[PDB]
Amino acid sequence: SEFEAVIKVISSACKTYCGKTSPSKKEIGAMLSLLQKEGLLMSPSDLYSPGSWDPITAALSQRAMILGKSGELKTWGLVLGALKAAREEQVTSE
Repeated sequence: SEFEAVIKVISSACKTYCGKTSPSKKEIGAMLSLLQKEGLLMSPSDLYSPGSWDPITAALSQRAMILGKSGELKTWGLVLGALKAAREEQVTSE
């Protein structure tokens, strides 16, 4: 389904643009599903839009501060790094 396809795209991007630090597919899935739970994303593909990136950081930051749950924030740090790197690579090539 779309959820699994997005996890696989993100995993691949992370391998290319992070490397050794890459989060596992289930960690990416936990982060993505939590963001859906909190209403930040409708479709899992909404994560790809640069317009969602600051809202996601804010929400996961808030979760760490209020619940002491920072796992998803750490995963996002890696995912966002890879997404920014990918976008920047596309920008400079285009």
